[PDB]
Parts: sequence; structure tokens; C-alpha cells
Amino acid sequence: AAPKNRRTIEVNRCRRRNPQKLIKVKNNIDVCPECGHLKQKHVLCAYCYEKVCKETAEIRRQIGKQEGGPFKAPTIETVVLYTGETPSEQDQGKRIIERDRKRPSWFT
Amino acid sequence: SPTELTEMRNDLFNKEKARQLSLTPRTEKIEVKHVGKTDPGTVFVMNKNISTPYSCAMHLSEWYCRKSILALVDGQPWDMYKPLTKSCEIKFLTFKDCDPGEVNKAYWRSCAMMMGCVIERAFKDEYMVNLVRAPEVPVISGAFCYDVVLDSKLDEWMPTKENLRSFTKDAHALIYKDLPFETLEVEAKVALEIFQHSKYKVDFIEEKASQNPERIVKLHRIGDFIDVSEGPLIPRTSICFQYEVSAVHNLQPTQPSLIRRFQGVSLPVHLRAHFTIWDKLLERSRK
Amino acid sequence: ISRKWEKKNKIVYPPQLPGEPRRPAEIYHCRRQIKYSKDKMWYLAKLIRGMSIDQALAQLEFNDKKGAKIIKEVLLEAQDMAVRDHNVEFRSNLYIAESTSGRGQCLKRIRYHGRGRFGIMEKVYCHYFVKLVEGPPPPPEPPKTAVAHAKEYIQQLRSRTIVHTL
Amino acid sequence: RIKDYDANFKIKDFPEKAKDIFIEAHLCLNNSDHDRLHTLVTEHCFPDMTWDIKYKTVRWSFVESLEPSHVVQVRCNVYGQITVRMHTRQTLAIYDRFGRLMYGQEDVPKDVLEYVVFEKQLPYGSWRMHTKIVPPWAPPKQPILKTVMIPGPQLKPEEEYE
Amino acid sequence: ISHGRVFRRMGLGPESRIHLLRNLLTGLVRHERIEAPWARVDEMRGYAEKLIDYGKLGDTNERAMRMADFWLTEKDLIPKLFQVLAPRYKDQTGGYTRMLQIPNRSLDRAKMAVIEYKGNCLPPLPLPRRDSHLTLLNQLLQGLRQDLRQSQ
Ligand SMILES: [Mg+2]
Ligand SMILES: [Mg+2]
Ligand SMILES: [Zn+2]
Repeated sequence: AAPKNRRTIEVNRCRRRNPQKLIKVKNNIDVCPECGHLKQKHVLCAYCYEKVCKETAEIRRQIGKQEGGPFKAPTIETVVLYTGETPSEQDQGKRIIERDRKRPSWFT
Repeated sequence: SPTELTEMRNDLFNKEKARQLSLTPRTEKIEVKHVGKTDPGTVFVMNKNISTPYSCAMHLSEWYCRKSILALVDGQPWDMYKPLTKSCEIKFLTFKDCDPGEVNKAYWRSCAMMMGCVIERAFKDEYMVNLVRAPEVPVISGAFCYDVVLDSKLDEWMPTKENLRSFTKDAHALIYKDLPFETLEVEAKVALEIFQHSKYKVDFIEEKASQNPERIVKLHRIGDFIDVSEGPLIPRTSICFQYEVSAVHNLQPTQPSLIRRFQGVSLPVHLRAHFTIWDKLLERSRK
Repeated sequence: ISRKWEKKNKIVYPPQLPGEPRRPAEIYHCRRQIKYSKDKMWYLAKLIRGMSIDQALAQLEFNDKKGAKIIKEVLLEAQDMAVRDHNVEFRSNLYIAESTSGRGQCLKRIRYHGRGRFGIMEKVYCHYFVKLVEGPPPPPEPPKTAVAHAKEYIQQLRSRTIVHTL
Repeated sequence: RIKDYDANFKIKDFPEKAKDIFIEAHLCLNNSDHDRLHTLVTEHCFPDMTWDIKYKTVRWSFVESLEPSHVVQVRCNVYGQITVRMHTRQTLAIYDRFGRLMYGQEDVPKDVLEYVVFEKQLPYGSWRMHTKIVPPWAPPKQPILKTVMIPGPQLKPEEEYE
Repeated sequence: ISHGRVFRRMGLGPESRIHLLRNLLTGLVRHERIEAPWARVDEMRGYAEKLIDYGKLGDTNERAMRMADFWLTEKDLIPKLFQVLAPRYKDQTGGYTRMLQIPNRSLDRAKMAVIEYKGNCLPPLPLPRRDSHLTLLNQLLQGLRQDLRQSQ
């Protein structure tokens, strides 16, 4: 099947500017109370999630260095301790991941 | 006449505005640094006695303007439209902060002020209405209260449900009007000049001038409505979304005069409540 | 090619008289030769037409189309140059008066088909244009009420004349 | 050295000529007369004067000179620089592309003390403004009309505010 | 018609679906926090909970050991499953996993989610928090609650 006639620009505009095809305005956007960058109510803040992701990547690099090779997952819990922090009595008996930076305020 | 009283009060208010703005000619630059958690370090070089925390928010972004209800300048609460007077530290306060207490109080006072305006402009001309005070009742009380003394002719008249609905309609008309909450710190002398025809307002101005070191009093206008404010108010009436003049209660000590307390309840656009929750809140505010 | 949009930023108006309304600032910005279809760009442009700069940026930040990022970059550049060069006092006090996409210079390639036949691909490029006007966004045109619509009908009735006579 | 190069120069007569050059150059700025600016000011001056004023209108006008202009310091393929101290009174009114006032008043005169360093090149060279020395003790300039926002550190996610 | 069908059709078939979920769940056991397409994370959340239950069952349980051997492709994690995660959740009865939507993937704009075992050593996620009790609405509702309690 092939077009019997060329579709006019008027018809084409009627089709491609219909409200369905138009991009809908999103009303679920809000300001993240922590950093102030925009976020969607149901989605995590991109900026804060990036912070957490980069800190997690650093901690995981430290974990990999401590483990030293594949198939070396510890059988004991892990605790991340930053500069100026000493293992607590509760943290005793857990492998310590030492980060060469001060404790982040958001991380507790 | 009430129209003449309002016109002359607004005239005095405008003359005070002109005098205050003329007292600081040219453009003196004051540095205001953002001490807020978000956008830290931003320093705004503002015009002294002209720029406002709303101008700060406009520099920052539209979200600041839309969500910020109050401003902390050097740790004290400030109206978003109160001109800044010196280099300082600014932090915008929203409804959804960890401790919105100050914003809650400001919204409460603003709602009381709107209630007072509605009360004064509702009754028919033949009946005298004199607004005595807006008690600073806590939010936990479930209703902002505004006290008025009506004409002795209506000493036995209580508002009907239709009358209360008319008051609510007037308040919603104000909300739709979306008037800013203009503010001025003006001397007790000028405040008395404005309110010479109201013993209650005169004595309240005296109390405020006694509390503060100087004789400086907070005088607020929504539109053509001058009133003495206990504290900072919210930017504009459009902040209010749900507003209901819940009830009116005569106070027990009626022998000096009938002090009728108009109790209402409101909620801003930012903290809208569902229909059922709003109905329960109205029931609790009617007490 | 034409580059009038860039030149539109170099027009200097005569100084305004003291008793004249303050002329809103107008900033024209554009990005040329975007590897994107102008038809797809037009939807984003139309979406952001008539909105404040902050609202447009917020809408674009959460749009999955590739053109959204490019338009956001263009809008940010327009805001920056409006503040730095066009004497716009507040960043947020800007609204998108005009936003359109135009055809760019496109390259022709060959698409091979099944039986030694072929088609002519077009590596589509599009331009993007924005005009930022200082001041709050103009209020949306209110829907015409029954009162106004009946008033228009009655005006049409009154406009009637006795046609084809003295 | 100046006199052995030119043979008709007068330090005593210089200040009036320097003032005339200054006034003419600023009127050329007012009227956007770049051709005459290239004759009345040096190539180290023309950019400084015109770069930031491009696309905006400047209404400059010299009203009077409080104290008479007088030479101060002179030092010398060979150029000769003369520093002239001028404490005069002028006016400014700078508008935007849109004709909106953004600096100064069209009528109010202001007193300005400045040190204009002129220069000359020694066959067809002439005396042209080279620089304007601003005293470290110079009074702060007139404040701007529009408020300004100074962004703080645009911290990346891994970074934290200090 | 897919009335009542509770399993998504993923991968190249049923076996491929199981293998994809198995890889995602092995990664989750190893790292305690995995970001992946939203639907796949939603599908694998139940299997993660079931692994935690099987770990609770104990090492000596042959059925639990077989399940762990199947699901944990890297066998160094089976000791972890039986000696770290299960002891961690011994007190809990369920809800061992936190799943939250993440901004869409930059490459294909796919719906993405992060799933993490609760109590992990990793930095906390920017979890959404409800409005403070000190807000205007919450204070009004607290007043309602106090009034009702005083009534009763
Ligand atoms: Mg084609
Ligand atoms: Mg598939
Ligand atoms: Zn954030």
C-alpha cells in the first residue's frame, strides 16, 4: 500500500501538533531540601545520589584493596572508619575500611 | 466615615514610606551572604533599604521565591518584603523546614490579619466594628483567633452558618486578590497618628513601644488595611489556599464590652490537606 | 546561510526618557548544527515557549529526549549572557518569549536495500533559537467565558445590515 | 630628551593641550568616533576605553575644571610619557542596549581627580592618552544601580562546602 | 491476556530470566547495593528476600545450601549469606531490601532503581523522609490527637 496523494502541510500540522503528541508538563518536580538541586518527588535526587555513589566507589576501592583478589568476600561484617575515628566496642570484630578523608556530614 | 478613615490611614502610611525611603537617598550597597545550607557562599550586593529577601530569592532562582516564606537576617525573622538595612547573613525559611516554627507563627499572624480585614469590611455601615487585638495563640490551639468589639446594637446577634460562609467568601476574595504583605517599622508617634480613632489599637501600640527599646512598631498593610503586627508576616495572601472563618465566641467578661473572638483555620498551598482532614480541622477549630 | 539571530543582540535602542516605561531586556541566543531532527526539537521548543527560565530548566532537566540537554545548555548560556552583558538584574526574572527549531545544513548518505537498490539518508542537523525577555512570564490567555462568548454573538447579531438594498 | 627630539615643546604649555586631548577623546567616546579616538588616544588606551562601552550609550560631558591642570612627572623607537594631574568636574550617564540608565546621573556633576599619562612616539607621532593611574587611596567609585549576585563555589557532588 | 501473571518476561526466555536475576542477586549479595533497571530490580527483590530466608534456615539445611549454591554464582558469598546477612536479619521477619527509584539511565533513558540490603556498611542513601512533625499541618493534626486523647 502506497499513499494515493501527498498529505498537505495543514493535515500534517493537525497531526503532529495534536495535544497528544505534545510533551506534557511535569508537575512532580521539586527542590531537594539537602542540596537544593531539582528532583522528582518519587525519584532520588541526582546530586545526592551521585555523592553517595562516589563515596561508595571510594569505599569499594578500599574494600577491594583490603580483600586482594577475587573470591575473597569476608565472612564478617564491615565498618567504614574515617580519619580521626577509632573502632567502637560494637565495631570490634568487624573488618575496618579506612578512608583517607574526614567523616562526611551526611554519612553517620 | 469608614472610607475616609481608610483613605487617610493609607495616606499616612504612604507618606511614611516616602519619608523612610527618602531618608536614605542614592544607592548604598550592603553585602548579604547566604548562610543557608543550599547554595552556600553566594553574596548579594544589594541596595540598602530598597532590596528585600524577595530580591535575594529572585537573584537565586524562582524556586526560592515560591517556597521561601520568611527570611532569617542575622538570626532574626524578617518578612520576605521587608527592605534590608545592612550587610548581613540571610537564610530563607520555608514551610517544610525541620523546625518551621517561625514560619508557622508568621502564617498564623497573617491569617489573623486577613480575618481582621474581612471582619472590619463585612458588617453593614450602621454597625460599628472595632478590632481590639489578635491574640498570639499557638498553632496547637487549632485556630487563629482575632478579637473584635461590635456595635452595641448587635449585642445579642450571633453569626449564622451563612454569615460565616460569607466571611469565608470574603477571605477567599482576598486570597484571589493576592495582595502583598507590606511592612514598615514606624515610630509609635506615627502609629498613634494613624490609629488615633481606635483606643484598642492605641493601647496596643503603647504596649509594643514599651516592649521594644525605642518606640518602633511593626505596621502592616495587605491592601487599604493598616494593622499593628505582633511579628513578621508571610509574603502574599495567595500563599493561603484553604481558609475558613470557623466560628465566633463571645468572651465571658461581657460587662465592660462584648469581646467576640473570631476563630478561623487555614493551610497554605504548600501544605494542602485533603477534604476529610480539612473537615476534621474545621470541626476542631470551631471550638 | 543566515545568521540574523546572532546580530539581533547588537541593536542599541536610544536612551529612554525619564517618563517612559522601562523597556524589558531581550536576549537572543541560538545553537547551530545540532545533530538532531528539527521536528523532534520543535516539541521541546513548544513545550518551553512562554515559561519562565527556571520552569523551563526544571522541565528540561527531567525530559528524556536528547534535545532537552542541548536546550538546557542553550538556556543556561542565554541566562549567563543576559546577566553579564544585557544588564538583567535577576537570573530568574526571564521568560522564553520565543523558542523555535530550524533546519540545519544536512549531509546526504546512502542506505543499502535488499536488491541492489538504495535510499538517500539525510544526516539531519537542526538549529535552535531562544529569545529571553526580562520580567515575569505573561499570564496564560484565559479561556473565554460564556459571558464573553455570548457578548461576541450579540455583537455579530448587531453588526447585521440589510444587504443588497438602499 | 623631549626637546632634543622635537625642538618646540613646552612643559608649561602642555597641561592645556592635555586637557583638550582628554575632553576631545571623551566626546569621541560619547559619539562613538573611533577614528578620532585612534588619533586622540593610544592603542593601549583605545581598547580599555571602548571594549566595555561597546553596545551601550555613554553621555559624558565636562562641565568645569576645579584646579588648573599641571604636569607632574615625565619620563622617556623612543617614547615620551607625561603624567598630568587633573582635578576636574564631569558627568556620566551610561545606558544599556535598551536605553535604561545603569550608571551616573545625566545632570549631577561629580568631582574627579585623575592622573592621565600621555605618550608620544619619536616622525608623524603626536601626544595621546596612554593610561590613567588610579591612586590606591582613590575614593570608591559611584555605586551601581542594579543589584548583583556573586555565585559561591559551585561544588561538585564529591566536594563539600567549607 | 495476562490476568494473574506475576512474573515479568525477561531476557531470552525463562532460563535466561532466571540467570539474569541470579547475576543481579549475586551482585546484590556481594556489594549490598546494586543499581539496575527498575523492572529487573523489582523482579529480583523477592528472590533476595527468599535468599535471606534460606540463609536464616541455616548452614546445616541441605535444601538451603543447595538454594544458595544455585543462586550465588560466586561461591565465596555463600559463607557470607549464611554468616553475615542472615545473622544481621535474625531479628527481622521481612523487608530486608530497600528499593528506590533513581534518575533514568543516561544511555537509554531506562527506568532505574537502586536495591540494597538494609544495615549495610555503605553510606546511607538519600532516602525520602516524611515532613517534620513541626510543620503547620502536622501541628494541627497533633492538636487534633491531643484533643481526642483528652476527650478519652
Ligand atoms: Mg528523506
Ligand atoms: Mg525482551
Ligand atoms: Zn539533593
